[PDB]
Amino acid sequence: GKLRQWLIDQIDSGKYPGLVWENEEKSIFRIPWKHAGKQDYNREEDAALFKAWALFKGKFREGIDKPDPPTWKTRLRCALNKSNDFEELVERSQLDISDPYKVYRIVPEGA
Amino acid sequence: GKLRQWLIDQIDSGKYPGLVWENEEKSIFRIPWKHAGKQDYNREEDAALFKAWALFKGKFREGIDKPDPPTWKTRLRCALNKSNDFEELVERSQLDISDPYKVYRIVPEGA
DNA sequence: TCAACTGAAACCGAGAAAGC
DNA sequence: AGCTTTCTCGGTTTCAGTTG
Repeated sequence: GKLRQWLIDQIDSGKYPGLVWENEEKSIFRIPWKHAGKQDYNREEDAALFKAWALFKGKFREGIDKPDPPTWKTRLRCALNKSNDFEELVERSQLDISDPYKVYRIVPEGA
Repeated sequence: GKLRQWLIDQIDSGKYPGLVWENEEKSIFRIPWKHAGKQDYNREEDAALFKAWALFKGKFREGIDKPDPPTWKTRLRCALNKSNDFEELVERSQLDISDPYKVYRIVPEGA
């Protein structure tokens, strides 16, 4: 399973604005989640994390495949949904604000 | 897939005035479609089918959610649009009359 | 004026399928 | 094999834009 450490690395990297830890224990984080239809939407910035997952897993090849941010978003979402390593704290997510984000908890390796 | 048999059941039920079959083969039907801004509009009657779909899918809970007929209508419209089981006969729909309705064909499961 | 309405497209959870 | 990520499906939600 690559998702757990890859995502932890992405947050720890500080390369994705808004992809940040919410506590110092590094067990809860925010992941920017902007709807791709908004005017506010900028693919280069708002799709960067989804694309990186597609690039990292080889499901998209720069220069060869047509860019498809909607598909990229679905892949990371479904991976998070089915992952036993991550749990959305849905009551804490902020999808209705100008810079929307979902909140995820990282499950301890024992549960 | 729940919409096809659910809607057939609603028509067959006869509980929704104006929600009726257009032939005896039960392959074409009418769905009352009154604009919610009209004075003629009665929520309890004109939104009953839309509400029933929202209740059936758990998208509206009495005691939890505020009544919102426009959302109920949008939900059923978009589902009909996207479903391969139903096709609007737009030339037969009557949106310009005092009791407006849309006409739908039910596509055979073989197509 | 603005609530309701719209097609199109983006989005969604879940189970099957695919992949390690 | 058993685990993790992806594909498929049947709707749902949101978008800019229109309508009554």
